[PDB]
Amino acid sequence: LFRLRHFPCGNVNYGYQQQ
Amino acid sequence: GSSGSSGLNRDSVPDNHPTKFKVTNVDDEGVELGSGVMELTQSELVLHLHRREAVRWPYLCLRRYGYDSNLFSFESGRRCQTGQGIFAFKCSRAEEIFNLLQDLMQCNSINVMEEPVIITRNSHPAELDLPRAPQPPNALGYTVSS
Repeated sequence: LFRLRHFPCGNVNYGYQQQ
Repeated sequence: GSSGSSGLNRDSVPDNHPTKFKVTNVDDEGVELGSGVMELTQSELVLHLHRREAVRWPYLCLRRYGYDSNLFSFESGRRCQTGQGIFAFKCSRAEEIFNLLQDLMQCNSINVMEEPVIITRNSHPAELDLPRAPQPPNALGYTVSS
């Protein structure tokens, strides 16, 4: 479970808008 | 949308399974650290690995979920087992998992199955996350007299 600094992806389809 | 159930036992999960997808946890550079298997079940995302302890990720927390050439990752809060931090993995059918993820998320499976007792139950108050909130309106000035 390596920890990344930022999302390596750019095209994401946000789903859940809840915390 | 899909279906098809058979009474045939499975010997070894393929690298092109519709419900399963062998992933490889990589680092910022993209190197291969460890091998694992991701599962896309209405319930949630669960990773499989050596004897080591497994991990789970609720479709809820999942704030953002994208995809890319043999690259798949997801952002999770700090309430998840693992904790605050992103996790990426290298696969061959990343898109497949991406096209399916939004399929299980939208369904928002509502207790589809009889789940056991959960803290959620009514009990003493505690530091529990808070829902959303509306945006504050604006104000209106006033005219000046003589």
